[PDB]
Amino acid sequence: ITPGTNTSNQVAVLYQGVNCTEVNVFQTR
Amino acid sequence: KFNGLTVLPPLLTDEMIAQYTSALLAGTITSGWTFGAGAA
Ligand SMILES: *[C@@H]1O[C@H](CO)[C@@H](O)[C@H](O)[C@H]1NC(C)=O
Repeated sequence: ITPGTNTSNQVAVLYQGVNCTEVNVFQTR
Repeated sequence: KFNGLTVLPPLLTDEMIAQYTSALLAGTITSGWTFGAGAA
């Protein structure tokens, strides 16, 4: 998940259908 | 199925789809066609 590289160099990462015990950190559905 | 196959969730939950049908219906009952053409 990217703000666009012109906006910022940060990213967030989604592990699709994975529980956070298996991989800020947040459990989405 | 559990060998390469996955199902992704829809972007809008069924609760959010029901908030849209509610808003369309409540606009239609209170304001006729006018909420399609402009402000209700
Ligand atoms: C993830 O793991 C926790 C602890 O084992 C569990 O309570 C939860 O139901 C699991 N699933 C999701 C989707 O969070």
